[PDB]
Amino acid sequence: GAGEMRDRIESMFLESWRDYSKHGWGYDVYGPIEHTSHNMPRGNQPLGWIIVDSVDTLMLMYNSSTLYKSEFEAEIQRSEHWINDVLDFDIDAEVNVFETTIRMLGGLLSAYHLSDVLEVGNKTVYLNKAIDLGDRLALAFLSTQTGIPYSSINLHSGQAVKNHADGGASSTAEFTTLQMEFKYLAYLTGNRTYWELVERVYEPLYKNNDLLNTYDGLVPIYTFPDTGKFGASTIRFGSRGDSFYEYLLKQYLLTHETLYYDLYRKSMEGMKKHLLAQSKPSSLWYIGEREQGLHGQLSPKMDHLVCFMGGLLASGSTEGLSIHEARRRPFFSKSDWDLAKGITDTCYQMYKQSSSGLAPEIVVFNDGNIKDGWWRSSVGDFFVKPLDRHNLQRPETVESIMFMYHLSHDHKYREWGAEIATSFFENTCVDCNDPKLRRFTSLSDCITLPTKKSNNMESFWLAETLKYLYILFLDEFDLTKVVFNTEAHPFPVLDEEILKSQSLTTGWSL
Ligand SMILES: [Ca+2]
Repeated sequence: GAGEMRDRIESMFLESWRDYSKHGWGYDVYGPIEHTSHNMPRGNQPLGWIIVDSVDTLMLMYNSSTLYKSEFEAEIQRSEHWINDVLDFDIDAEVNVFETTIRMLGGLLSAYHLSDVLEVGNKTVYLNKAIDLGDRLALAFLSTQTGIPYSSINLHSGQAVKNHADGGASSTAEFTTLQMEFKYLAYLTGNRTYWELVERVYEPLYKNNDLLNTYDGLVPIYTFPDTGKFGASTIRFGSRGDSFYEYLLKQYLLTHETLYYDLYRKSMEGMKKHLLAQSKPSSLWYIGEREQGLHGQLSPKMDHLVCFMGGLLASGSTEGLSIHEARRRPFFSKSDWDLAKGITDTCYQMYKQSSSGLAPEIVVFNDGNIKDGWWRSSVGDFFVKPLDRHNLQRPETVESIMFMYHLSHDHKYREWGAEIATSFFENTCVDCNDPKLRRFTSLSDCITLPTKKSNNMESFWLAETLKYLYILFLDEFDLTKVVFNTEAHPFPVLDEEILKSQSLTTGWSL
């Protein structure tokens, strides 16, 4: 039953949360096995990495819990007071602009939103925190002439610093996955600067590289900030590439700016033409990589991160509408929808065909040219390299499953989600037979049985994985009124007329 699954997911969240609160409260990094923790900044000041990333999940569960509503409420209060009284972003330390924007700025914005629409807590606490952090992060856009930011920035001084490696090139997805956050902040503050700075990165990216014509909208993962030109690098929908595509569509869903939908469409058709393929022997659809330009060979290697594509494609085709209604709209893309189901199925198979029921960090699909020390899936559709056997509690597959269920209403997706939730429960638990001490942790190896545990709980286990599994089992969730940032922090769809009155419009074109 949905309500029961709800109780179980809330239970898992609380088991992880109670343990974290008891042993690593206020710390950025936490290891459940040994109950150890530390902060990321050299000076040891906290960034709120886990707390801020988890607040909105607490609010969502508080809103529908029937067994622990009171506990969730108290924890929201605990988190809010800490964010208001302890957390301080005036830190003399360099932080990754992308991660801090999607997790911290995004989490504060979604906490504000949910605090607002759910009337729980004090939304002002989160908004004020978001404005201050947003200002510290925004200084990154002043470093280059192109407007493309360097990878890191000092939260106290505002000094920017290039990527230590890759010849100093920035990761393409890292500066193209900041738009939802800064645009929503612009909307809440009426401050156009946030919007202008974040939209600026696209023109040099598209124009200086002849992106549409030469690359069919597919981006190499590295781009030099000073020139805006791509560096010799792999073209993949995995890490450093993935969210560039995500935010093209999501900006359109959030602000109604059609230019981004058009760009998204171009990239999607390019993806279908150069990266799409099917595995043997189940003919599972998968997106491959091109390490040597579009004219090079196609690699069947696929990061689990690519699995977010199921939900993205479904979202872009339906615009949040249940297919019943979407199928009759002019904007509905039959191709995107069929592929969304296909990719979600493939990603589910990465769990179903896994010895532990959990998909590893990276897999290599069987393209008929898999000819050593690799592990073969149950059906043989993919292999797992010895070095990619870990599982970091990633959400991308349950993410897509959630979208597919709410848009299609096909109960099969809830069955898939339940199986995966069960696999996480049984294969990542520590002190599995004691509800009072049970916790969940990452795996150094999810292929060997019993699985081998790693002493680390990712903030996204709480911010994303458990959140999406939870939403999957909510009977009511209108995907036309919300747009999730890349760390699963929900922002409301913005009113076009209000954006216009605030002079928040597309400041460039192509
Ligand atoms: Ca994401």
